[PDB]
Amino acid sequence: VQLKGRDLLTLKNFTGEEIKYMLWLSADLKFRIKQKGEYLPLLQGKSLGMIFEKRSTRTRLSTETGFALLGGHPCFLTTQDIHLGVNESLTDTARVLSSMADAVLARVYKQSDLETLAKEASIPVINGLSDLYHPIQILADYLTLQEHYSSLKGLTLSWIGDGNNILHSIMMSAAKFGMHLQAATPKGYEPDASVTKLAEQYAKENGTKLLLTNDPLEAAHGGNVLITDTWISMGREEEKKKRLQAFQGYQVNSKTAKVAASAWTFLHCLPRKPEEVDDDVFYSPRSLVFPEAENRKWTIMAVMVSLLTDYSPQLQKPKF
Amino acid sequence: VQLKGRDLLTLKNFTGEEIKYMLWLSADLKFRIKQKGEYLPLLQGKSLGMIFEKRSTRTRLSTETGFALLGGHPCFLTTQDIHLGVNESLTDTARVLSSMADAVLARVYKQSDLETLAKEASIPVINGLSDLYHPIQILADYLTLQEHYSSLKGLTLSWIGDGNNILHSIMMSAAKFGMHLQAATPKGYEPDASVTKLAEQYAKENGTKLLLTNDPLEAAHGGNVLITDTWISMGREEEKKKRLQAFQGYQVNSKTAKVAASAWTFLHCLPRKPEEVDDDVFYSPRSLVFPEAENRKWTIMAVMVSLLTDYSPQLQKPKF
Amino acid sequence: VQLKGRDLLTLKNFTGEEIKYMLWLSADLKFRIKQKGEYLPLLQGKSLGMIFEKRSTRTRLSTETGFALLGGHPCFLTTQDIHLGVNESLTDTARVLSSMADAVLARVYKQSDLETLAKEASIPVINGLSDLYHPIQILADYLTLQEHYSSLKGLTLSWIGDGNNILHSIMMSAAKFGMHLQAATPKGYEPDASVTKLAEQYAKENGTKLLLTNDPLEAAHGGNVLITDTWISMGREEEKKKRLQAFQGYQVNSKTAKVAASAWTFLHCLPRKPEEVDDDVFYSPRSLVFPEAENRKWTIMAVMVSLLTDYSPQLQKPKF
Ligand SMILES: CCC[C@H](N)C(=O)O
Ligand SMILES: CCC[C@H](N)C(=O)O
Ligand SMILES: CCC[C@H](N)C(=O)O
Repeated sequence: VQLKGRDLLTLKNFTGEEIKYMLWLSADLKFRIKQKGEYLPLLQGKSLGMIFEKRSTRTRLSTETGFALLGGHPCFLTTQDIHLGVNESLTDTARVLSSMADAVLARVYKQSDLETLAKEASIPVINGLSDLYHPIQILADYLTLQEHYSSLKGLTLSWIGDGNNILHSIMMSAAKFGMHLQAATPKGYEPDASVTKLAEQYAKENGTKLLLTNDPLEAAHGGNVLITDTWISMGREEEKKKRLQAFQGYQVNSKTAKVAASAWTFLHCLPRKPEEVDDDVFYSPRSLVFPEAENRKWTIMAVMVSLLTDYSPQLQKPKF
Repeated sequence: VQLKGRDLLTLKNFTGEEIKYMLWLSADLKFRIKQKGEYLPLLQGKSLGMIFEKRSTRTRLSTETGFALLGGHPCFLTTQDIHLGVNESLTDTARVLSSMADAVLARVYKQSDLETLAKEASIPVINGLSDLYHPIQILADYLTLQEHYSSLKGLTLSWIGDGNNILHSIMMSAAKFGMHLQAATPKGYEPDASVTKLAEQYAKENGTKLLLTNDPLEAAHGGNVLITDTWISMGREEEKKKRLQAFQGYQVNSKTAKVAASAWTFLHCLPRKPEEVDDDVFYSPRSLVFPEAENRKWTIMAVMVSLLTDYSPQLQKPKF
Repeated sequence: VQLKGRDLLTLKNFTGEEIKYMLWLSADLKFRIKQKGEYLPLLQGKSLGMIFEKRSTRTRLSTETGFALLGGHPCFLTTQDIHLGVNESLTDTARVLSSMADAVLARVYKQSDLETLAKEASIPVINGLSDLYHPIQILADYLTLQEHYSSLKGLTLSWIGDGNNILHSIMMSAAKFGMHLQAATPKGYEPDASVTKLAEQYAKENGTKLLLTNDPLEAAHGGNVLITDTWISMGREEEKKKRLQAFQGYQVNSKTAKVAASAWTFLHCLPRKPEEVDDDVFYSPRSLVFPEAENRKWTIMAVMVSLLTDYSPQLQKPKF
């Protein structure tokens, strides 16, 4: 209902209804702007401090361009802070940003940094991507889906891959929408029960289904939208030179799609990586790989517009 | 007449009338904005993806500032793509840009990259400078000239220098305007007959004159505007340690200006380089070195406004 | 009264009345924008060329965001010029900038560069920070003060620290406002009498007081606002490994505050540096460390708006 000033570190602390709103706004903006083509200065007179711990181009591009499109001014900062060298405690740095940008999209290596960064700033902080989550992404993913099926009502998502931030986010959000989760990670990377125990709790209070395993073609069974993501995040070399060959046996391909439902569709946050998917799937007109990618922009805008304005979506809320 | 959505990779595939229009628009914008001083949000709500294979500051500055002046948002990308490292085929990268920026000004090392980049994107791509051409530059050059002589009607341009992208562009365009070309390159760097054969063809269907040689003071004979450009593009070291001493005997100076016509004027895309010109010429009030430089901005704007808007030039078309 | 087009290299050549105006405008903008919350496109259609000899993040952030907030377009340039490599004489470079940005905020290592850069450009040049001054900073400092005491009328400032650009600027300006200076630098770093001789002259024609010494707790005596700043600017290593231990005996702390007046307050341009101040002072609610920092933005805007517009401050001038 009201999101202005509410920083976004992860969907966990977010009522489905809230997330839904965002998506709505996203959809409002994408249409009102991309479809109807009008100019929306919602963000005129506002500045976004984008902190990038690691070169994350794509995200920026989208963000930058997005924040700008609404007439805002995206300010790009790399390691001028506690990312690379930094001589001051970010517990101060926040102050500055609190005075300069009126919102911060940060992409850091540790959630840890985020909460502090947030709790130490009179400015809403946005999880541009942490080691534990990636809200704004699934945010788009969902939007994308909703657009394709025109309802997230009760579709069952299918996760094939290692247990990273993404999957997590899904968990912290799939159920809120009323969607079914079907996770599948190698007996080595189950996601810290800390969260899963949570997802199962969300699923209970929503009536959604949830279950996970180590066998893919069992998570991508009745899957409406099967989702995957590289397991080789480049975390090491020894931890894949033979470690991620114990991770072998996943490489989502049509062999999977087959077991998948009929409505079946495919998601992935990019980039490519022939390791966990063949062109067969990835390029199948059933994969919303690119539209997913696109939406990142519309979502992030809405997100901002969400926390920086009193706006209010023109256009009837979509059916979720 | 209509240019919206038409990407610009080189004047080759461009009716003179079309180029003229651009110039016109340029002149419209420069006046309506720089002379009358009004603000023109033509580019409000639009974003430009500027890809720079190599640090090309000047060009950017102009572009950036230009695209911005019209209320657009220039997005600056370096090697986050298939310029330096890149893990994905640009045949996809284009997709992203097609979704993010609604136009791309790229400055690459190979035309090759450009066409593909263009043919693989629902977005107009602009030759920010390739190894084979440099449209937007001569574009300004021309504008500059037109301004100085108030007509390109039938002046004869004089080329003294190696046969690079620039000269090429001129070729692919001088005649369209009805101007005479007088090229002069060392018996080592004649421009691949592939293009010249073309220029001679354009000259035939326009009635313009065209001829080239290896003797400068013979190309800069009746020359109205003599144009030159560094031969030392920094392509090598061995290919100039003695190779470009076989290129000796050009260094355009007043000795040239003398043989030049009376209306005579001087062009050069910068930067300095005492190798192919003395301050005598370069700084002569007859050299439009700087105004040339300036125009880059007005032209590029028009170019954008050309492909991104339905605008329509207020102010009577200039006499070309 | 009129400042448009007047470049700002240092408060020296600036009537107090002029500086005051700026501050006023600053205060006008901060209020009209930050307090009343309206959007002010004063800088729409204008571009700022920001040259940074050395990575100066903070300053930029503020500037960038500021110039943008007023609807201007900040253009960020690093060493694409005579900062690092540069192949052309800046005496030309200026020309370009004169054609691209319609104003330049430069942060260089030598004043020297600035005057030339300025005298060679039909564009106002702004001292983003030189080795000799730092106008825009004290500019904020003053603003900050004025806000806290609601008058600079006749307070006595207290300088404890080495004799750098900052102190200088204060000197070149404190008296113009009618404030008392009380400098204190180690018997090794008195500021070149060249300037001090000047400050004493300004103090004479204003009736303000001025005196300096090498004993801190003697400059921060009746001090209303005591100001300090790191002595370790990182100029060397040998020049501090034992050289700035001969600089020992300053480290402004409450022991100082005590001798300070009652109205007493504390200033510092950041960053931290436990060498010349303990958290005791620095974090005392009597320190305007952060507000100082913030103001940098409002001031710089006003500065720009000052030299780029005919604006005119809505809201009664503050009492100085
Ligand atoms: C309207 C923006 C206000 C914000 N505190 C700023 O930094 O300017
Ligand atoms: C009006 C801009 C639309 C463009 N497809 C975009 O990336 O937003
Ligand atoms: C209104 C801006 C004019 C400036 N000479 C420019 O570079 O465009």
